[PDB]
Amino acid sequence: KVEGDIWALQKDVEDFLSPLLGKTPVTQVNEVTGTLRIKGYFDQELKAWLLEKGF
Amino acid sequence: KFTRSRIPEKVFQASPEDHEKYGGDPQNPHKLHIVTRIKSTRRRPYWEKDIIKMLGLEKAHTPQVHKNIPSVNAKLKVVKHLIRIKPLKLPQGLPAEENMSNTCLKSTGELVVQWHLKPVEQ
Amino acid sequence: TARGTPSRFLASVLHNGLGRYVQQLQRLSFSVSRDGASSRGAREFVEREVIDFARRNPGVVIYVNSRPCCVPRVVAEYLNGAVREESIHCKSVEEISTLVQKLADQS
Amino acid sequence: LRNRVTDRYFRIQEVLKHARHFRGRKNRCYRLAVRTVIRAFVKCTKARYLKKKNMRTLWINRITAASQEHGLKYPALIGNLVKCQVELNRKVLADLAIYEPKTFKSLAALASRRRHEGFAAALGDGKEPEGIFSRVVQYH
Amino acid sequence: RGRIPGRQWIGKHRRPRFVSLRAKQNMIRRLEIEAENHYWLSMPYMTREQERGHAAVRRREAFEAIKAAATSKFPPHRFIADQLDHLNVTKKWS
Amino acid sequence: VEETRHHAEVVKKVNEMIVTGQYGRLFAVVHFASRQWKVTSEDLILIGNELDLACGERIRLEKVLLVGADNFTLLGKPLLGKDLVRVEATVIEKTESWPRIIMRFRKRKNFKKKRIVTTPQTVLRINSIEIAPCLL
Amino acid sequence: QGGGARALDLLRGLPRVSLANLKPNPGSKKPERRPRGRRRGRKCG
Ligand SMILES: [K+]
Ligand SMILES: [Mg+2]
Ligand SMILES: [Mg+2]
Ligand SMILES: [Mg+2]
Ligand SMILES: [Mg+2]
Repeated sequence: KVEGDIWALQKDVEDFLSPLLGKTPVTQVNEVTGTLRIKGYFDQELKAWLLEKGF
Repeated sequence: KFTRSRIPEKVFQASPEDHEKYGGDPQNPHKLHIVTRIKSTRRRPYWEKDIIKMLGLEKAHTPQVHKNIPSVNAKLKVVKHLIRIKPLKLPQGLPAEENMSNTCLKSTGELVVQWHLKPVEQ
Repeated sequence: TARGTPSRFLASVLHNGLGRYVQQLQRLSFSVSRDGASSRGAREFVEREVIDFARRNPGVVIYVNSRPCCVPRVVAEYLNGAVREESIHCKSVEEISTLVQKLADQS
Repeated sequence: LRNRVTDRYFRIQEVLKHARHFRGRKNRCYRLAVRTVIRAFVKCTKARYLKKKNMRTLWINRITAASQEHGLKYPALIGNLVKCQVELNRKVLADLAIYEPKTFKSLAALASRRRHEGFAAALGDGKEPEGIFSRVVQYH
Repeated sequence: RGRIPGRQWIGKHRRPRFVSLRAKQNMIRRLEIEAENHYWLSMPYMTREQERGHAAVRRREAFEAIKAAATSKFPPHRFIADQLDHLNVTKKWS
Repeated sequence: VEETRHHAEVVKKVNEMIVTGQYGRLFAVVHFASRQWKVTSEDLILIGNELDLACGERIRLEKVLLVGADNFTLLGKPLLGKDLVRVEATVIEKTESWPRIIMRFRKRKNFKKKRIVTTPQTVLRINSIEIAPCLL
Repeated sequence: QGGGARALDLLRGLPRVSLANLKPNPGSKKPERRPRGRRRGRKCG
């Protein structure tokens, strides 16, 4: 359920999970469905991160 | 049963009469090899086929440069009957950054850094 | 295949290029359709490409006849009288552009 | 829905058209012709290697024929033209031996002269200088 | 006349095979090339101790590139422009 | 020593035949597309690859291995200098080859596949073959 | 914001969406395999 420019969200996620992983995450960007798929488990980490931005 | 071969160490012991025959110098051994496969890996054991791949000798008559070190020499002594070994000579020295585009490996084993394609004026 | 097909010796038309080069291609006839997906590549070729192509080759007369048809075709007529008919049914702009240029080079 | 083949005629004519020049029933019967058209196509692919091989063999015979008219053998001509840095293939020499008889005789004289120079150099021990035509142009 | 029992080159009674003059020369030519290979393998530039550890960094970095390519395998991105570009099949003139 | 000056006499005589134009049609052997062509003026040669050149363009064939006439012949070692011979050709026709059948078949193995290829071709016409008096 | 709007204004210049110009999502419908041809015909797996 990602709306608007999804590619901006990927850059923020890449710049956010890189320190935790030590390397650039591998992500799939589906513009049609408006969903971001990220390799690896980041459920608890991203849920807290999205609450910070007020989503 | 047919198995691998343990080549005696005495085989790889150059005599003084060999240094005056092949032009090599035991005191100053060459730094790099020029290995070229001249025989088919077909009808040869599988371990010889694998070593050919490890040395990057897939295509025949394609010169390859390797380091004259015991570990690399160990692999060469296994397929020494399928390749031609020549020392790499540097009459002009090691190629620099400005001479990368002007290199040419002649059949004599020498790598020139100035390939002018021009008859000698001498 | 050779035995099952005819053959000819290498030759040109009136010794082309001996004194001057003459473009042997003489005429192009395009039959595109206003409606029909088969001419989608051909319609784009007519809108932007054939105009600039006619600029480069002034000696070739190009006819664009827009009529209903299921298979768009390009007909090339040459000075020696041979007529070559080709179909551009469902081809991209680049494939049509290369094909037309090939017809220009042939004798 | 029942689907039947309606264009089977066009599927068999694309094979029979390659067999029209054959002999017997294998030019009009699809069952017989298909086994012959396939072999004809296979022979077509494998004959591309023979054509290249046969052309070179034909050239060698023509080169050999012209060399004997000048009292030379084929190994004596090809071998001694290499040592003069004259890189002419069999195609050119065969054409020269047919359309340029005077030019071929000049090459035969050059090869014969170079052949004689090697024999003279083989008799000596290197003290005498090399032959005039035995010099090699070096490229750097 | 001159039948060889069974197959030619197999069995107890095989067709004799003889070595020609050029066959000997070809083998001698092969031996000379390999005899020279034994010479150039007898003069190592460095010993076993000196060689050790001289390429550990390059080998370690080379495998990390293989790991990066192996762990980067993922389905390609799906763009919304490509899905909409299929509607161009019905583009026509007015 | 005696033959060295004898060569100069022959070369000067042949060089003297070029300034006065005492020669007719010239045949030149050129190396193009990995092939040696025995070409003369106003003839055609078929080349089995594309030169990326528009038809009608006039080019020069740099590699000439042999230039011959009715009475004199010059040999390159292995190539003649650019100051001694100049061969120019013209691109007149660029077309695809006739369909070539590439079929492979193996008996009793259900191995059968057919391929048709059309290699690009280029036709060049030799316009002129001129030499210059630079032997001496 | 920009992503939602870019997906609608671009659709205006495209031809009319109809029953003809529709297609399934790529990769969502595998082609069916039939025991025909050289690849799948000699013994049909
Ligand atoms: K199979
Ligand atoms: Mg051959
Ligand atoms: Mg028997
Ligand atoms: Mg099968
Ligand atoms: Mg069957």
